[PDB]
Amino acid sequence: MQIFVKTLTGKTITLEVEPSDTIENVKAKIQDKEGIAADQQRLIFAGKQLEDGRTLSDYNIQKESTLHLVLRLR
Ligand SMILES: [Zn+2]
Ligand SMILES: [Zn+2]
Ligand SMILES: [Zn+2]
Repeated sequence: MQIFVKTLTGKTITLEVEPSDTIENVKAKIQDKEGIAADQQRLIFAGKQLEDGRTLSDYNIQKESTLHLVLRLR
């Protein structure tokens, strides 16, 4: 499926993922796309904070869903 990731700079990233791809897998893809370390990434979907070890389907994230990227710089 295809999902979108909106960032703090206003950009919209398009990613190709499988239903069971983990949040950590998605962060790795975002790191390649935007050059933002995966360990500093925090994703949100429908007001839910997404956990690294869970999958997209675990959060009912479907085709064309929009996720938000926020950061943790410590
Ligand atoms: Zn596969
Ligand atoms: Zn994958
Ligand atoms: Zn939103």
